[PDB]
Amino acid sequence: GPLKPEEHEDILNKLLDPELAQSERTEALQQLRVNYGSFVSEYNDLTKDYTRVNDDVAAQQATNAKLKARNDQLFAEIDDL
Amino acid sequence: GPLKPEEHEDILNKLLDPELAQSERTEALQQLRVNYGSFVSEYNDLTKDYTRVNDDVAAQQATNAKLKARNDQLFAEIDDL
Repeated sequence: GPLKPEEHEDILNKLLDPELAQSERTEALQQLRVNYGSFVSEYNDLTKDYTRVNDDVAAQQATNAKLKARNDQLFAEIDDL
Repeated sequence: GPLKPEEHEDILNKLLDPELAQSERTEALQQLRVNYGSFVSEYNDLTKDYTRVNDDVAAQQATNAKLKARNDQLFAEIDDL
């Protein structure tokens, strides 16, 4: 996945020096470019699963509300019979 | 919040030019460094709440089974009477 913070800092270090070869400047920039995209995507992956799980919670809260209702209904239908 | 992809790209565009003023180069590398930390932190914020919610899922399943069991024992003593 995405670069570790020390790997990213390393690239930023190479880029500090103007004396750096052009094939290596563009190569380091491309690593940053591609890495940024990777990071956005990984954040999307987690967002997607977070969305799924918050929907499970909500749907289960409603399902448990329905069962709590039927349990109070059957608790009242016990004094009668 | 972390830089948008187009703002990040823009910084990479500036840094491609070897003639760029050293004052602006270090300012640009700074923005990248700081932004990288901000992004790790945003991802951490989301990981934290995701963890919390996955524990809410488990606790919702447990409450469900705790209601479905009491729903069984009440339905069963509707046969006794």
